[PDB]
Amino acid sequence: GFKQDIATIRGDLRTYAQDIFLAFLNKYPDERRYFKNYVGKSDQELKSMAKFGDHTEKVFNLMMEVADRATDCVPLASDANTLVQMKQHSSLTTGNFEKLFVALVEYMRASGQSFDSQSWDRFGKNLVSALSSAGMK
Amino acid sequence: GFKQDIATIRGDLRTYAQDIFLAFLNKYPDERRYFKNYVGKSDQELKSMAKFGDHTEKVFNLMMEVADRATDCVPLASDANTLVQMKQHSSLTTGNFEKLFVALVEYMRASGQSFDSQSWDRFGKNLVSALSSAGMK
Ligand code: HEM
Ligand code: HEM
Ligand SMILES: Oc1ccc(I)cc1
Ligand SMILES: Oc1ccc(I)cc1
Repeated sequence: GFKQDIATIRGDLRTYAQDIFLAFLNKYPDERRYFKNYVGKSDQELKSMAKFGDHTEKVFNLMMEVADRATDCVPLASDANTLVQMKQHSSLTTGNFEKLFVALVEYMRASGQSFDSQSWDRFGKNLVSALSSAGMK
Repeated sequence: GFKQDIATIRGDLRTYAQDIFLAFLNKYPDERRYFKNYVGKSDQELKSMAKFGDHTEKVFNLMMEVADRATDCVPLASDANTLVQMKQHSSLTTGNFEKLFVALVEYMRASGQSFDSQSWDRFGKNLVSALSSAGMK
């Protein structure tokens, strides 16, 4: 289930993080406008950029912590507040997060691993609801 | 064949019981709802809970007794009845049992080991038939 999925991702985090983030960017190419220097590059080009791996790993490090601190796929209010208040997230709306979790869930469903994709969908929705409660537009 | 598979499983009953049960919960995550104590725990956390190892082994011990008492993968009517009348199974249907056997068969096929998976599938089918006759919804 969900808790074991956290351990699974953590066991091979950089690989999962890059693959999920690439799934997100490829499904939603216009989301690249939030990032510098990602446009005009193939998956393999991005994976060789030193910033790409390091930053995607940091995102998913924190995403896994938020998932881990959750109860029944409900994140902590303080974790949601952190995500809203981060300067790097100042221009974002909940829709950006919805798209990320659509891509993540689709990746899990298409994978050869036994992810509890429904729980990740629930977590994504609960996170969006928490982001809204915390004041994200 | 089937008789040897019983010997293989019995030889390391705790490991097989835990592995097959987790394969079941992973393939059918909604089934975890029946095990309120296992909700939101990692596989490793589960393995450290006395009742997880104890009760899972006891489940598979009984499964092996039913298996061994069968003739050509046809279980005894009395064994089917035991499973239906158990208080712990009061809210279950034959669908819960088919799911378990689907996961068990997939586990066997995915292992490198020479399980008689076809026989286990047939045993599952025959047991489900016997459960319905014994009154299971
Ligand atoms: C639960 C989901 C998310 C988590 C846990 C998260 C977390 C983080 C973290 C920890 C960083 C710092 C990375 C670093 O400095 O190396 C970061 C940066 C950033 N994030 Fe988020 N983030 C999430 C979702 C999103 C989404 C959906 C977007 C936009 C579609 C986004 C846009 C950005 C941007 C533009 C930066 C700074 C630029 C960059 O790192 O390349 N984040 N995020
Ligand atoms: C042939 C298949 C099965 C056998 C032989 C079997 C046998 C057993 C046994 C011996 C116990 C008592 C364990 C103990 O208290 O130590 C038990 C309990 C229980 N079983 Fe079944 N079972 C089977 C299938 C299922 C299925 C498919 C479900 C539903 C997903 C289920 C749900 C439960 C629950 C909720 C308990 C109570 C918790 C526990 O004491 O383990 N069982 N079963
Ligand atoms: O650097 C990154 C990578 C992925 C995400 I989602 C946000 C920022
Ligand atoms: O305690 C348990 C474990 C596995 C099963 I299947 C039923 C009850």
